[PDB]
Parts: sequence; structure tokens; C-alpha cells
Amino acid sequence: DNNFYSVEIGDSTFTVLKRYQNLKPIGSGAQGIVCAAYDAILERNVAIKKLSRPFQNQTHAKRAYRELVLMKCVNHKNIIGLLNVFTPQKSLEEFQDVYIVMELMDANLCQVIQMELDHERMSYLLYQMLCGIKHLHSAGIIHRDLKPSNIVVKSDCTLKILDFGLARTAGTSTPYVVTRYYRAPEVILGMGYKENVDIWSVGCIMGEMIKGGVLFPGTDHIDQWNKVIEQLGTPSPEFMKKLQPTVRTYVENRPKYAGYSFEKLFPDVLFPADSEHNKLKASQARDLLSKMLVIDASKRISVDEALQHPYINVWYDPSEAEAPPPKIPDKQLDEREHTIEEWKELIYKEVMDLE
Amino acid sequence: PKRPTTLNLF
Repeated sequence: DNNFYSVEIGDSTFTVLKRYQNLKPIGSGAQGIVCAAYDAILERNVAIKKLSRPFQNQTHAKRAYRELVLMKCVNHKNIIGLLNVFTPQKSLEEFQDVYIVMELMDANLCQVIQMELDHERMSYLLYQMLCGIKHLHSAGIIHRDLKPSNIVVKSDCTLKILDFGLARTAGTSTPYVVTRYYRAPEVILGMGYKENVDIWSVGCIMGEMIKGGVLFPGTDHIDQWNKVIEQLGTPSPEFMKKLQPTVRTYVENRPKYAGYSFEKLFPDVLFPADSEHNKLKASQARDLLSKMLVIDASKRISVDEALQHPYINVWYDPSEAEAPPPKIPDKQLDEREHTIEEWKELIYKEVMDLE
Repeated sequence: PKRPTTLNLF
């Protein structure tokens, strides 16, 4: 009778606004199950991520509030669009479960990677990827965790980014947070990261796309390393002496490698026939991959370098490339710790604005 | 060089 209602989705409950029905589930985010739904009002498909008592943990609470804010202040046609927050409870006293209502993209990379793409399509998808990426970068924010399962595309060939539990400014300042395969060496071998970490992923993601399968697979966090330098090759001494001794000892001990050339890494037999006039050459995407799939974090390409790059610039629209960073009210910063309870407030606090 | 407006997820 009141504002809400529940539905039994498996061993989960969604209590949500009557206005949203017909919930299938769709996946888990960083820390919430997410559900597809009908918006009665808007008469349009949505996503609903529920996060169960996020305040239970310095993990949860932190990397949840993040999303909250981030989601809100975020403003770019390549990030998934927030459409609503809420909680059913009466007050801080009662409070626990949050819900986040978002746009429902048709699909996600996993099975784009599946079909064989025309250069243009491939390129475009990348293009956009980066432009979105550019966005948070332009605000000091780093996704930290981009993957197929995180990129969503629409049947017109629009493409967006998801889930912001992970996103923050540089470090280190958190071990096995990020997804195994798309871990960049500066992470694999925890040295601490900077924003062109995201570029690496894009590389694998793109690679994967072209490749047909995961680029650097790897059965366990440690076996990853090998896979990287199998294909890419044992990094320089100059790189090495930056690792922590404890770690390097091992790395150096790992047998030496040339690795392949990107061409053999990614032969044409995989690419489609080519464009009208160049820019969209196989060699050129290789040349991209080449500047992103670089073991050295410091000897790597930027995004504005990635958008300058020939294979990408063909669609270059500065009103997509260089719009304003979002504004984070700086009372929040992605680092500082709080209390067992302090958090419960912040959220309810931050939720109460939004709803 | 025109941006594409379809994507197939068959």
C-alpha cells in the first residue's frame, strides 16, 4: 500500500518502487546484484543495482559511496547514466539497502568480441571507449577496472562504461581488487599505479577483440606475469630496478624473453580487409596496440596520445574529446578512512540528497 | 568516413 514493494529474485529480495516491475536479474557489479526492470513511469528499460548493507565494511562503504558520487557528478555520453537512487527504510536508524537505477544498454563486450568487426566499427567502439576514459581522467579519476564485462554497447553502435567501486585518483594507496587478465604490470607486481594504467586494459580489450580471446590469460595471479612477458617479452633492466627488491628477485629469475612482434602477436588473418584511404590500416591498429601494450608503465601512450593516434582521430570530435571534467565536491576524496558508523551516515547522507 | 549507426548482436 505504501511507496514500495518486494519481489523474490532467487535468494535475494528487491524492495523497490512500484513504478519499477518485471525484474529479471542481469549480473553482479563490484558488490551488488543488478537487475533489469520496467519503468512504469518512464516506460523504458532500466538497470537496478542493489547493494546490501554497504556500510557493513570499510571495503563496501568506501567503494560504494564512490559509485554514488561518481555516478552523480559524472557527465558524458560514454558512461552509463544514473536515473535514480533510493532506499526503502525510514531513517539512519532503520537504514541499510541502496538501489541505483541506470540505463539499460542492449549488451556488452563479451560477445562483441565474438563477431568479426569491420575496422570502422572496431575503431569506433575503441574511439568511444577512450573518450569516456578521457572523461574521468580529465577529473583525476581512474577506472582501475575496465573489461568486456564492463563495457556496454547499443544496437546503433553507441558504447558505455560501468561500475565505479574501483575508480579513484593515483596511488598506491588494495591487492587483488582488479580483474586478473587486464592487470597491468605496475599492478601485477604491485609497484603503484598512474592513470595510463587504464590504457593497458584498452590494449587487452582491443587485443581480445581482434584476438578472439583473452590476450594475456593466466591461471593464477603469478602465472599472469609470465603470459604477459611470454607474448610481450622480458622488460628492460631499466624497468626492473624500479620493482621492489623482494619482488624483482623473482622477476629477474623468470627466464628471459624476446616476446613476439605485434605483427606475429596479431596477424592479419584476424583483421578484416581494409578501409578506403588508410588511417584504418591493420598496421595502424597494430601500431596502436603497440603503444598501449607496453610492459613499462612509464614508457606508455596517453589517451590524448591515443586519440591523436591515426586509427582513432578519424572520428575526432572535440565536443566529445574535450568537454568539461565533472565536478566532484572536494569534501570527498577517494582515500580517507572513517568509522564503523561514520560511513552509514555519509551514504544515507549522500543518498538523501540524490533522492 | 561515416560513423556507423548499427551494431549486430544477432
